[PDB]
Amino acid sequence: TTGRIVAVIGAVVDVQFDEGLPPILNALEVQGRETRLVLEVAQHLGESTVRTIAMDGTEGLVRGQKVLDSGAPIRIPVGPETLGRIMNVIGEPIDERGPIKTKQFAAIHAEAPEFVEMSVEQEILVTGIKVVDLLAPYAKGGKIGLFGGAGVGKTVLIMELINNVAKAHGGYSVFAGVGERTREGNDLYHEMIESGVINLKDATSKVALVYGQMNEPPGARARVALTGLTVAEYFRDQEGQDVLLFIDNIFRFTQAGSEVSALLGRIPSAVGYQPTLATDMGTMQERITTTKKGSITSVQAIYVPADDLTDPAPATTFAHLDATTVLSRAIAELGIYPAVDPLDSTSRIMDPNIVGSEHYDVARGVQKILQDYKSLQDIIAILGMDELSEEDKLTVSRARKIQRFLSQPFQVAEVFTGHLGKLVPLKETIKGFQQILAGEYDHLPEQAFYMVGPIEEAVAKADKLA
Amino acid sequence: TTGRIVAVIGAVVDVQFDEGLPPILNALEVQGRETRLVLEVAQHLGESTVRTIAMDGTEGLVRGQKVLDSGAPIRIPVGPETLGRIMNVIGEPIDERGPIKTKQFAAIHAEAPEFVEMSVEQEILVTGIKVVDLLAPYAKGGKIGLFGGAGVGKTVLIMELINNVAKAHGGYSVFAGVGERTREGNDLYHEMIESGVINLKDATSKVALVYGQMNEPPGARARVALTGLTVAEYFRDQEGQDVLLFIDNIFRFTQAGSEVSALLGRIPSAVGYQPTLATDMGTMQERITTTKKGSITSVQAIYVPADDLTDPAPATTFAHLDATTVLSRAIAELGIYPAVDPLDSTSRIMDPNIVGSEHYDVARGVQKILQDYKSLQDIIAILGMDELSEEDKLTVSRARKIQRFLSQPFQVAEVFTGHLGKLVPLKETIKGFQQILAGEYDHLPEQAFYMVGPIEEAVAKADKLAE
Amino acid sequence: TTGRIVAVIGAVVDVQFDEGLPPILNALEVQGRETRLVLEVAQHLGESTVRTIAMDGTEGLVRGQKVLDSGAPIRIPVGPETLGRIMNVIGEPIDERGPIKTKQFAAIHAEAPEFVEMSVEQEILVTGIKVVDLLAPYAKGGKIGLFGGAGVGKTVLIMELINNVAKAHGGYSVFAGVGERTREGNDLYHEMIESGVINLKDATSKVALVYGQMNEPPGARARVALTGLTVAEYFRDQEGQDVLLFIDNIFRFTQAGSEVSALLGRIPSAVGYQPTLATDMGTMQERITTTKKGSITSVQAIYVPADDLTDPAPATTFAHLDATTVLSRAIAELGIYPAVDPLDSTSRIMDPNIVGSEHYDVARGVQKILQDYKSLQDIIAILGMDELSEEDKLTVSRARKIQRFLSQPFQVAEVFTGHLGKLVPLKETIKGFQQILAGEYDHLPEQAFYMVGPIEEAVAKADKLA
Amino acid sequence: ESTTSEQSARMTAMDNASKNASEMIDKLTLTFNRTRQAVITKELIEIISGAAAL
Amino acid sequence: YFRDNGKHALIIYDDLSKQAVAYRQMSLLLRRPPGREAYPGDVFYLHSRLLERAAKMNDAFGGGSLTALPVIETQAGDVSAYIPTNVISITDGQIFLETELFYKGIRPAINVGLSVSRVGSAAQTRAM
Amino acid sequence: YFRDNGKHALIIYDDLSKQAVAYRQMSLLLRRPPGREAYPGDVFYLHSRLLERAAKMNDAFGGGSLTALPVIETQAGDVSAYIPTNVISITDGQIFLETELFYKGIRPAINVGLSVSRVGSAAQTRAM
Amino acid sequence: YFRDNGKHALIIYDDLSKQAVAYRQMSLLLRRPPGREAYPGDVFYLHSRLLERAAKMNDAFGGGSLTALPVIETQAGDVSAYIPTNVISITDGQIFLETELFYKGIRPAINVGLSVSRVGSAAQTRAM
Ligand SMILES: Nc1ncnc2c1ncn2[C@@H]1O[C@H](COP(=O)(O)OP(=O)(O)O)[C@@H](O)[C@H]1O
Ligand SMILES: Nc1ncnc2c1ncn2[C@@H]1O[C@H](COP(=O)(O)OP(=O)(O)O)[C@@H](O)[C@H]1O
Ligand SMILES: *N(C(=O)NC1CCCCC1)C1CCCCC1
Ligand SMILES: [Mg+2]
Ligand SMILES: [Mg+2]
Repeated sequence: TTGRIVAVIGAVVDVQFDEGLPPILNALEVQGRETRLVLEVAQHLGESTVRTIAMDGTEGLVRGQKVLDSGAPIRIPVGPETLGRIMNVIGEPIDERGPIKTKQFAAIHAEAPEFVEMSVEQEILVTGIKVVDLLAPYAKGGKIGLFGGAGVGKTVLIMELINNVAKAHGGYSVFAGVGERTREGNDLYHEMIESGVINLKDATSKVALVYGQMNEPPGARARVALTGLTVAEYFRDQEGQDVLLFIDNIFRFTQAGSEVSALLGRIPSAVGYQPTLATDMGTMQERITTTKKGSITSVQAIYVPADDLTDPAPATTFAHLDATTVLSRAIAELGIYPAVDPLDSTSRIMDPNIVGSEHYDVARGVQKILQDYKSLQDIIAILGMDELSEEDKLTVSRARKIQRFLSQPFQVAEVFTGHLGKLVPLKETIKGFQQILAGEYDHLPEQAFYMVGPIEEAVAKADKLA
Repeated sequence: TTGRIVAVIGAVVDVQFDEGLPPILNALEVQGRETRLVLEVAQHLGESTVRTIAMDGTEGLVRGQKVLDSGAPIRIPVGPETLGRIMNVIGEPIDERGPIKTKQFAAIHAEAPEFVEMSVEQEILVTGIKVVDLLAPYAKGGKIGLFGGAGVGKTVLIMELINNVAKAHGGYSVFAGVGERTREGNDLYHEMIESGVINLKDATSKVALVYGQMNEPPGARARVALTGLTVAEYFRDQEGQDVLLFIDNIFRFTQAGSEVSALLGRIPSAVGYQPTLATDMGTMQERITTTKKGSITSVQAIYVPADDLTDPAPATTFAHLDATTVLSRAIAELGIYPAVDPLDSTSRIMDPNIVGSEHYDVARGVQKILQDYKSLQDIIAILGMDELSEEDKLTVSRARKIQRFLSQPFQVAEVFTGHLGKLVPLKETIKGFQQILAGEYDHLPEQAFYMVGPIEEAVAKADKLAE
Repeated sequence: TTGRIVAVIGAVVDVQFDEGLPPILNALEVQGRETRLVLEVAQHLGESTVRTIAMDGTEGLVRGQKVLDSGAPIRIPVGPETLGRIMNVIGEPIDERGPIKTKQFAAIHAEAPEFVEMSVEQEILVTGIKVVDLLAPYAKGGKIGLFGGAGVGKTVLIMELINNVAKAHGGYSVFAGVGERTREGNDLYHEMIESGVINLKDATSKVALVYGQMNEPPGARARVALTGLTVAEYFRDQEGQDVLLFIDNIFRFTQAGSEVSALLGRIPSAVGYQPTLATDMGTMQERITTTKKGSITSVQAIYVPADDLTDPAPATTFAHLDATTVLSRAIAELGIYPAVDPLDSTSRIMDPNIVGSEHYDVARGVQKILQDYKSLQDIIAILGMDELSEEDKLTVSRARKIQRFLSQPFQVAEVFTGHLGKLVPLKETIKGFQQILAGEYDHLPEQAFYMVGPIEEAVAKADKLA
Repeated sequence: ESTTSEQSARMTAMDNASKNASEMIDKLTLTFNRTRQAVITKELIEIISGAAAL
Repeated sequence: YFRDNGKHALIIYDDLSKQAVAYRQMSLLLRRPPGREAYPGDVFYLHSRLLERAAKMNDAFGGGSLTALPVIETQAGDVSAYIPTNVISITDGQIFLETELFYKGIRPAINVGLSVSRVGSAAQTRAM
Repeated sequence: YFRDNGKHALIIYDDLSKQAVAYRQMSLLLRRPPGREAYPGDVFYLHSRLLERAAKMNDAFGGGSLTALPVIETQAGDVSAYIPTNVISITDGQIFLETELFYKGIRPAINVGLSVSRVGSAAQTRAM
Repeated sequence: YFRDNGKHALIIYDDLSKQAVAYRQMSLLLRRPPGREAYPGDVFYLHSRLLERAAKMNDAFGGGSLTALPVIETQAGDVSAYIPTNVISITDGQIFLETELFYKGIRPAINVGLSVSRVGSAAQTRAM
């Protein structure tokens, strides 16, 4: 049956139904619109009225306008037909290539996998990036989070990871743009066509795209991630295989929710966030996961407001990750990329029984000397290095060489750095760091270690230093 | 009069009265309950409805449940019959020993003694604790407050003081457990039976116990302090004889009040507290006092939220005291116990005309060498010590020694220090600190001064340290 | 028409009218009172009730009490008969000298001059004050921030600027004391009378005073600047003059506004200021400019909360200032009066395109030599003066002479010094220093340039005896 | 030779130390004001939230 | 009474910090809008009308006077807190006390560097 | 159940920081006016109430017991904040861990000065 | 209009800091929940939807473009504040101006170390 609009404020719209009230989460269709305008039921206000969240602009709506109950939550296309295509929050094609002719649709809302469906197999996923492989290794089918303040390198990193893992992946991938740059979506789309991971002439595409960028209204941005992960859920189960899910940037989910919460009547929580921050994130994140039926290896870029990691958004996200890569502004300003903080990045896989005692001991060793150097930096800030004991001068020296050896040229940044990108094998990474720790290069100049691949390149560079 | 509950939100209950409307502060008895449930009238909302705070849990209550007005504020047993007994907020025995057969009862809400009832006499009360007796000595019949963030030593200090002052004490003592640890109450209770301070067989008990701990809902924690001081008032007035009153921890009275403030319909004041913090506190604190009729020596532990003494609760408490003992985490963290901050503890009697200029000057000398080191610390931590003069660094070493001679092995603390408790006479304290200031020990090592009693033990420890 | 009081809550009063409501900003006259009580309309609550802010105490008001709508915003006397008189927010004389018999009255609220009414020109408002004119010139229609509280010769600087602008421009002045301390208001009054800028006998007074004493409610303290602004607009628009408007102190203007905002129940902004911080400041400051007819130049004493220049108050004020005058103890303790800091004080119009290439080059020269002198302080202190290079030794002599030539005796202070004040014409100032920098006076003693007018007066003072 | 090297190195070392200090001073001060402003704002939003909920 | 009848009085307000707290209590409970530190927008006005009543009268008014010594309690030396800020700007000068000075031996613990009297020199005898 | 039937049980609440965030959510959605840091004005009572339930019973009561190890997550190593001091003010001690020690090789990363036990050697064998 | 008709336009927003304070004013008066620095949760969106309209159209759409030069004002060089960080993450790069370079004569006062423009670098003349 039909209902009518009784109120409109931004993305929040109230609708009265004289007969048959639509349950929470149902999708409603507004009548008299040139393009599909969906309203998602958020709550039953009483007096046969419901409060909803619009998935697109509400300009032009009039009190009295007719609204239809679709009889279910937002449903989108899923299956092999999504590959090589670009869709929006509500499953519509936005690549101008015609209808997505799937045999299956799915609701973007659903209960998270049950406890009995969780998997406990732990296996490393070697990225070829030194800092990550050594200190806080990623895991096949695990959850990876990339934290970073403004312009510190989150996107470059996720792109390098797509370049290093997604390409050499047998299965399918899903990329979800959430509240980020549209032209970044245009670059990505054209880059994937160039490389063939997307094909507009055959059925060989390997990636499915979902976008709801920073040009979209709050409701859309608050739901695009659900849409993206819904496409990935299909590949996970309805094919029993390995899926990669990339998301830039999941923070935008929480920010968008913060915008409507201000209009849903909620009393604000800390820093003006919605009181439901943690549970909103919880019912969403718990779906982004590997189950006994299939695996999802997820990589989520996470923005950090004002560079404050104690901001509720980021601080609540840590609990959802299997590996955390925290980018640092102070590191990036030192020229060290990727700007990964080696002491604030962790992995649930850094365990001797998983990666081996050699790998385990070399990581603890690096972090130990970095922390000792850190504890000194305070005394160095005023007086400097010249005032240190002949011994502390030594930890300083090796530490500084280690900080630079963690740095590395990316293939995906070649276009602007002018340096060939590098991919170092895990065995080569452990060794290099062992040698520095053992002192085998105390006679090599720092600069020799900055922005190279394997250890051999450091020595070679130390030679070109004549 | 009979009422009917019309609303229940946590500890706050609204009752409706068809006829007589009970005045603010009256006690209402809820009907239909396994155990006595009292409601205290806080406000008259209008339309014959009053707002109340419950003195025990509200689970089980139903809208329409009958409530009776007792026709008066909460009244409890007072008198010699409370000695050796344990009561709760509403004067019921909680020691499983039966009825408190008192001949009189008394309201827990009372007007404070008038200005013409005050006493100005002030005499030293030696505790045997070096830092206190030296820097901010307590006074007989005076108000003493022990400030401290979480876990810095408030309770251990109050237990030590009870041990050193209340055992000898010939009058009566009252201990109020206010929103603290139930385990601590069972501890204290058996402690006192052992010391015979409490006697379950004869009638020689010298202490009355009142408890309302952190297991209780806010209404009970907001009034138990009143209950305890009400007991103390009777001893002061209806007997005159000297009274000791210990409260752990009176902050909990203020926190209780804030737990229900918004439910009571108030706009929050700064830092989330009730707008009535100061006046609430004043009408209670002004009752804890010595008067011309009799003396009360009060010792109150005072919680400091987030370790910030500028917090409104602790900050509004300084004005009601005669002697402040401020405890610090920065000091406790160093192994220094009691963790007293020598540069933030004070006493109204620290005056040469009251304690003698020898006592005054040494105390004052200790404070100066310490403030001077403190001001120095960060500088030498950067430029090193070598830039100091031989005298400038001679103060650095004595300062550290003095800081160590302020620490002390508490008798009550044996289970923590692994050391035999110690009690130092006032004269010995002054002497010892005087000698270090004079340089008479510049050749002994620092650690000799750490955790000892009298200055002789420092010398002896130094010998034990040599070889 | 006449309304009735329906509510009294401190300095906020709600008034109800049965007929036509008074527009926001209209002045209401409360009936049945010993002294005149004015109410400025703030909002239209609905139900024919307005919410007003009070210009005086509200004790004694009764619900039902009659209020008249004057039909307009607060109106005060404007015209020549305001000079030498002291007035309050509502234009009443508070000097006990009787009525302010003007031919006209003017509303204190007004729109700023329109775009087409603006003057696309940028002219310097010569002050006759050497430090200022040369190094950090005042711009006609611009805003000057006066830093340095008491003890640094502020009051005398104010009086002399008054005097000088009257001589060299025929323009009058207006002193707006926002949050004036009564004690200091009484003293400023007598110092002006004693200095002559005020005359109780003839109509030669050069300044109109307006006070908003600290003991008045927030609304009056918030509107006084407007009052004094309105008196000055009279001289610009009706007499085509170049007026001087002093606002002491602009921070208390912001605090009053903050207090008024607090009382109307408006949610506070960052650091607790009113949400309207920038528009409150804007609707006022913009009235101060150069129109086709004349100009209002404003010197504003600025208090900086917690010495933090980034605090919202000073930060908002800086968006309107065209130059600053920094008065310091350090300079006062060197005997250089006025105690203006020659490197801390600045002006936006210190540009060749505006004050000309000659003025600019001379200025820049003085700044550099003062900088170079400050840089030599080290090498001279520990080492010796008899070691600087001939170039350096000379830059020390020219610099010291320069810093003395920035000194200047004021007329206003002829009663205390016994020495005649000086009004130095711009071209004379530009040239005087040009000659010192040129080195045309390297054969004279420093003390020859200390406390004099034109350069000639330096050469003369030198001849003295020897 | 030694005292010449020593006095020129102490001079240099103390030039740096002093310049680092000042820089540290400038930064802590700016950190202080940011913090000062956020505490007030933070404490005020907290009061408003409580008041509005009533 | 003294001020207006040709005599001199000295009034001490110890302290205005506690007066402002009581006024705040009443404003919050009357439900007037809360501002910085939950004080009402008229708390400044509260102290300003009180301290302006201190004054030095002329001869025609009897020459009497009334001098005021308001007291403010700061927290952790924050003179930029709200109430302190208000009373510092109202007054003609201030005597700042410090804890560090006090325990160092400087008592009275007055900071001669910051303390001020805008009246200064005009209020002291030739000798001084 | 164990505690009262002559047995001993050990409980771990991992963690109470997140339980307090959920309490705050539920409480705010019930329209109970927020308190300090947006938490219900009674967050302390939320946890004090719960932890008091861990106890040692006397023989007359079966002599059983319940031991509790609650967990609190700090932000930037700030044990001194509000939530953390609340819970510390309830428990019979705390074990404080810092990231600096954890990385230097001190594992378990316990900070000795800041941790405590309120039972002391009474919980140790004579040997220990 | 130009962007969609095969032509090219340049737009300067001088400045967005002030636009954001104006919007904050509108939001607070509307009683919307203030967050960091008291800005509404939707200040990011205020600028994102705006600058997203600066774009380069392909030939199938006329080949026109709209280039945007948003201006942001910082306080004491704090480029990690809320607004500045918002805009950094909207735009395609930044030209940083520094007081010290300026107050030293280097004009324009561009910090060549921080400033970036990746997409512009690819669209630069071969000669340059
Ligand atoms: N791995 C990297 N190598 C070199 N420069 C990098 C790297 N990562 C980031 N950058 C620099 O930082 C800029 C911002 O990176 P980006 O990923 O777009 O920021 P964000 O974290 O906002 O997503 C890049 O344009 C580049 O100049
Ligand atoms: N004087 C002391 N000597 C040794 N340890 C002490 C002393 N005071 C406190 N402690 C240690 O610190 C713990 C916390 O002290 P407590 O008095 O319970 O703190 P609170 O101030 O929180 O009431 C004690 O259980 C003990 O472990
Ligand atoms: N214990 C204490 O005061 N009781 C005993 C101590 C030994 C002598 C008899 C009394 C303290 C209680 C609080 C915690 C620390 C121990
Ligand atoms: Mg990015
Ligand atoms: Mg305790």
